[PDB]
Amino acid sequence: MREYKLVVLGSGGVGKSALTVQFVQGIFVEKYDPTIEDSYRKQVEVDAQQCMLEILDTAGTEQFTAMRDLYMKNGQGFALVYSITAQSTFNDLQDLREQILRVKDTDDVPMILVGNKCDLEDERVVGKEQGQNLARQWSNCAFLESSAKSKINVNEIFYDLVRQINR
Ligand SMILES: Nc1nc2c(ncn2[C@@H]2O[C@H](COP(=O)(O)OP(=O)(O)O)[C@@H](O)[C@H]2O)c(=O)[nH]1
Ligand SMILES: [Mg+2]
Repeated sequence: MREYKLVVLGSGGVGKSALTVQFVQGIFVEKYDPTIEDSYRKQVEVDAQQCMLEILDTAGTEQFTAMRDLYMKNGQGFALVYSITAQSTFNDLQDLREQILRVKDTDDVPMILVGNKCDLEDERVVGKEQGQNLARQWSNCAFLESSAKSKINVNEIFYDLVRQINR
């Protein structure tokens, strides 16, 4: 079976772990905070093709890890996650995308931009159009808003990332 090495990136507290665990294990972490950078495995079918996914759930961009450039070089596709309730987490993604492009030395890198915590619409500070606009600037043709808590678009993040990889 074809294996896909996916990497989930973004600033602290946006729901990287929550999205990864909801996808792979089908449960919501609540307050559980892995802070090991573990890999999680799940087999799926995307567009009638069997896929074995390995998903690396990274620590926040703010935090120490001696493995970041390695993660970026070796990752086949990247989910760049922000929270719709924190503008800083959205703006932080611009530098992380640039770091990936620098390491890969190319602009053509499978990526999905993800605005998480859509269930906190009442606390939204990042517009959906702003997210759509950032993906546009990246010439990236995949953008989603999600909720790890409400299970909205969780599977679709990873399915769409697989699609960007095997386009
Ligand atoms: N309301 C809501 N809370 C979320 C969501 N995703 C994560 N959380 C919560 O936000 C906090 C941080 O989540 P976590 O997965 O640890 O973020 P990480 O630092 O990016 O790995 C936790 O309290 C989570 O329960 C979501 O989609 N909706
Ligand atoms: Mg985490």
